[PDB]
Amino acid sequence: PITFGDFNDGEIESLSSELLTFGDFLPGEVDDLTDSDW
Amino acid sequence: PITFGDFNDGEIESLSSELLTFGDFLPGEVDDLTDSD
Amino acid sequence: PITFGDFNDGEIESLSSELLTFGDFLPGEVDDLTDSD
Amino acid sequence: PITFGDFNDGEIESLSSELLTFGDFLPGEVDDLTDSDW
Amino acid sequence: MVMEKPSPLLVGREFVRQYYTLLNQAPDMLHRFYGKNSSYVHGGLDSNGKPADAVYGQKEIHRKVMSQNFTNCHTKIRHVDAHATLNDGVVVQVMGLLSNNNQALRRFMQTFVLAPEGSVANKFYVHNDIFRYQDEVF
Amino acid sequence: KPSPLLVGREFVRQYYTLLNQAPDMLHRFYGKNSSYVHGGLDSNGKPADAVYGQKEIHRKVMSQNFTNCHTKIRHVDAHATLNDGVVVQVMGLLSNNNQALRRFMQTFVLAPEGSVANKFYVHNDIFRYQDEVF
Amino acid sequence: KPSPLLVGREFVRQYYTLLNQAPDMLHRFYGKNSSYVHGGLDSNGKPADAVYGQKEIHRKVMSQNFTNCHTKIRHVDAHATLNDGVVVQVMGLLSNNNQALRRFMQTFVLAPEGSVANKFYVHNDIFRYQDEVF
Amino acid sequence: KPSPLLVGREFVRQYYTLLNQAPDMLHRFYGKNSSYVHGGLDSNGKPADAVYGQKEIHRKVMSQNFTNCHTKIRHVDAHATLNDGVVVQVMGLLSNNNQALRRFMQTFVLAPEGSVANKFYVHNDIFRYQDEVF
Amino acid sequence: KPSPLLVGREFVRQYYTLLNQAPDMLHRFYGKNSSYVHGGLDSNGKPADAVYGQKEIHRKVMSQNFTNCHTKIRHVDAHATLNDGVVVQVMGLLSNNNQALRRFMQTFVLAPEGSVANKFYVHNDIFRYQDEVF
Amino acid sequence: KPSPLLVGREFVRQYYTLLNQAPDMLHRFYGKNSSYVHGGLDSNGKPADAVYGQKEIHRKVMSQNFTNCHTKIRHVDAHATLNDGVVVQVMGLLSNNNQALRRFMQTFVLAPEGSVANKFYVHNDIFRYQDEVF
Amino acid sequence: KPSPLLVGREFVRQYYTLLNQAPDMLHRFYGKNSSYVHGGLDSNGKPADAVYGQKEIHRKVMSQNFTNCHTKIRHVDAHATLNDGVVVQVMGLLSNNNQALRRFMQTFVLAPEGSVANKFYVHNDIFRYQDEVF
Amino acid sequence: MVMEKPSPLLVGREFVRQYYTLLNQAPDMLHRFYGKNSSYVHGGLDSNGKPADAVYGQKEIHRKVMSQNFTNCHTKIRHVDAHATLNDGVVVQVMGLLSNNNQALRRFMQTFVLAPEGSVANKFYVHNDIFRYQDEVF
Repeated sequence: PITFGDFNDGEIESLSSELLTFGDFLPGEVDDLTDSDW
Repeated sequence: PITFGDFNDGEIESLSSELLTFGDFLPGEVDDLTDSD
Repeated sequence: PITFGDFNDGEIESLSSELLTFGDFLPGEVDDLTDSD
Repeated sequence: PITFGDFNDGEIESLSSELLTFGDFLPGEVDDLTDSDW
Repeated sequence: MVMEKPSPLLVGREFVRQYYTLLNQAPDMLHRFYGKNSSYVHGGLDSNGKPADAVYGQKEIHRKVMSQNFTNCHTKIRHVDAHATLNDGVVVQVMGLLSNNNQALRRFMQTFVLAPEGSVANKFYVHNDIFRYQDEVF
Repeated sequence: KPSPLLVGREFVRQYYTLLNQAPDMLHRFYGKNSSYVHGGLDSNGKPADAVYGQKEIHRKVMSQNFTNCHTKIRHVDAHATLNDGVVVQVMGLLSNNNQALRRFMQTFVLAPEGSVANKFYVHNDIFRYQDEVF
Repeated sequence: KPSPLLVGREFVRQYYTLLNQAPDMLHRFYGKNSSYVHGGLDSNGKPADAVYGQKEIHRKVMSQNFTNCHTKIRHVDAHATLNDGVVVQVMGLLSNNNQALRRFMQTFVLAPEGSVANKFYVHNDIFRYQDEVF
Repeated sequence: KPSPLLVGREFVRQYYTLLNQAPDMLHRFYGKNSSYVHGGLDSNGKPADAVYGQKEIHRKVMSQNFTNCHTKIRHVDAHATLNDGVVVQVMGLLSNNNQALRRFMQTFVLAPEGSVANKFYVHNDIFRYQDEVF
Repeated sequence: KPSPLLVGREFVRQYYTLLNQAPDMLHRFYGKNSSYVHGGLDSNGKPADAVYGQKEIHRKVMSQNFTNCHTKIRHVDAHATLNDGVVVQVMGLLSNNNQALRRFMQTFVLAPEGSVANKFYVHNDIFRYQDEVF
Repeated sequence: KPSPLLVGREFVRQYYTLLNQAPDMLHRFYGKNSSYVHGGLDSNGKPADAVYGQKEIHRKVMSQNFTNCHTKIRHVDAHATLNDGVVVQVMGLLSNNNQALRRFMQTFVLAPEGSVANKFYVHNDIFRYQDEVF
Repeated sequence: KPSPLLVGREFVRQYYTLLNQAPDMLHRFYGKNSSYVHGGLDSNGKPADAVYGQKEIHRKVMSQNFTNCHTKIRHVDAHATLNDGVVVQVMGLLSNNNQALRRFMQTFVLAPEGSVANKFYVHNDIFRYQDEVF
Repeated sequence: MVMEKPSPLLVGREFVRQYYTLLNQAPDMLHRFYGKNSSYVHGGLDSNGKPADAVYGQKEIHRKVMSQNFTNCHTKIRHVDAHATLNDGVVVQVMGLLSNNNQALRRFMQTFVLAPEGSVANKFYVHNDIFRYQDEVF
């Protein structure tokens, strides 16, 4: 349980662990519609 | 035997091999694909 | 109180700090070691 | 036993492994005499 | 290992890739990209000679998107250029070729404006979409 | 039998034209069990692992997102290698999406086919940028 | 008691992650008597003096207005110091608002909180762009 | 004594095929005291300076680095000139790096080599696009 | 069967050790049928063509006259190839006669002897200094 | 009580004069359990193992073998730190044996002594060139 | 009114103490419309250019980068110029970067600021090493 | 890990370090740095006013080394410059300060020539040593 500053444990990864997302599609839920291709 | 510069008859005509293909592409299919597109 | 530029009274005099020492040296022995060989 | 060319295994090592030495002082014997301070 | 956040250029390129891949594969799901106040115009031509107007919503843009059959569409992107704009939004400029129903590829020019959804970090929706074939205008 | 220089030059031309025009059709240059790096770097800041198999090569090629990928060929050297193969070293510049041109090198190993003569499938494709290492 | 190397590495990645993503809460790193300097120049060209205090650090951060700071950490070296504190020496490239990367040199000094185990705060922050002072 | 029209056609087909195929071996067409002037590269590209000799001609050709330059010849005019020379004026559409077709004029003045009969070398080579002038 | 990555790394180490420790026996790495080019220029400016044959390779090495060449291997990448061969792509800095370092790009192709296990010979050697061609 | 800036500047002057004159006498600057990570490259190349204690510090200094090591102090920053310590970051140029000047950073953590006031011993000394990293 | 000799002596001791101790704030002795000519190098070391203003004066002083400079003052002459200004001409030995002691002259022309009595700023500063002439 | 047999500059610097450390501690072993054809002169002054001549061997160089009774010698190298020469040898040029028996530091110049032994790789011996104090010359 290593923390820096006054930040709560895991708050740093909570804030920074947001994958790049577009529209209403979930992350990784737009590449699945285009499998089974060449 | 009309050649130019340091050329004799044979070199660039053999250097233009239209029969050579790569992958499953049909001969010239890649060329046409690039041209007019 | 004669000073030059923006200097007030004796800020450079405090800067001097001849009594500052580091390590095991006696005050000023490093200076004496280097200036005159 | 990975080899290249007509070099025996370890031929390159034996050849290129000698360390820089001076006079006849075996590499290192000068270090002890040298560090004879405290 | 530093996570950072995506740059506007990378965000725009990813959106272009995602948009055109989804359009090529599952056009019916395209409506998920837009939002409540999302304006959309896609190379339209009314029965007058002037380019068609734009839709301004969700249900009617979905209706338009079904109105264009949009089957086996092949897209070929020649130019994607993105930049940051107001409210962390990204303005994107796209040029390339588009072909629907396996017709001849026609030159298209498009402008996207993506805006953040707000509640979810790193989530963008297509606030604005302006697409025109430069064959029914030029 | 054509010159190794001939095969290398023709393949370089075809590859770096098809890369600009139709990058999605690059997967048809390789064959089964062919190595294709081109990663440059990965999530852990290391040269990407090779992807084998036409499906994997196509997936990685599409992930690279080549848009108007301009190529500036400075040098192409072709030599004959084992099993009537050709080894091609291509050095030059590359610019994706009309960005700044970056120095690159690429090694192609093209294996032939006992069936069809004068047909080559790229057995090895290794790509690297100059800036990512220097 | 974790290794100071790991402590410094984790702090470095967290600090630059927050310096890019959410620069508003960067001040939460520092403490009451913390010092901060991030490479400014006065009228005469002398590098800007450091500021002290958490609130003054927050003010200086806002004045710097870091917008989408892309950073590449070339080297980090963390080591033990007084009161189990850690000194971190970082070298790398940083660019705000997506202009070109600028070479930077940095020193962090982190002190334990003495109340919560494995807790650190930035006692000292020294940052200098290379081109500014060299 | 080959026909001037015949030698003009032979040279135009040979030169453009080699240019599309092997831009590196383009210098072979020239020799000593040969003037090569093209579109021109500079800080702005407007000043198109003539270069002489195989050394400079190859350097300039490689600097222009034609890649898969597709040429569609629309017209060729060959005529006789002094020293039994041949002057060739060519119209066509040139697309370099898979750009759009652009109209151009290439005027060649070919001189006989003297030693070998029916041998010519490019003594003067003036290239000028259409869009950049008009 | 050792990994091609280790095979290429070991060969790179040995080759760049013998480049300066004993360039006399560099030819022992090459086989009878082997291509070699090490970044030469001719009068016309085109890069020097490769030589073939072990004896010609040795003569070319002697003409190059490597004197205490210093190497810094920035990157090396080896992968599998025909007949369990290995293709190695290396990027680095080479300094000749203690002079300034020069950037270089190289490709080795190593083919197994087929006589004894884990023995390779340099089928192909393509070396190119960056400044000479770029 | 002297200013942290004063102590840092005086120590910088004394250190970079004694380094030039009597490098063997640098061992006295430090004390028990003091880190001295000045170094270049190792088997891994990037990280240098710290040496603790005057014994290892003097041994490492003699290994570095400074001769007429000229120092070019571009900038010095000094701030207060734990237990009334001083953290000083000094950036500049270094030239050993009258060679090419190389950009460098050094971080000192001047720790005080409880027995006698105004005394200081270097608890942490971290040195890193610029070229070895970028 | 202070004595011209007294103010000359005070300025010389203060100025050389500042130069030896903290060269960074050496510019504080000057102001606006002050001329500073002090050796220097343009391309060969011979072209010496005067600089004006605190900006340029500090930049030139930092370019010179005096490190530990022991200035042994041999002689000082102070006199009364116009409008109650003071002219100082100083002889001494200057050793920069712990190099050999070299003779020099430094002629100062000091002007009163006007607001605060017994306050002067360096209006003109002409320095010349004796071993540059003769 | 390229082995990369050492450059002449590094070889010369290592030799200088080893020489002026061994001389500082055990100057008796100094004889081991030379060979049969080693010429050596070390800032000598004969009973004439002219600089002393040079020894040309091993036994007499040992004798000479004991003759100047080197002890508690403090040496500070100010400049070392090494270059390659004939037969893979290295020519080394050194300047600095030397004090013997705890006297005052003396300005000194020196020129070494190191040659390979021949049998053992990366082994050198001092073929030539020319050392002079400036005051005995200037």
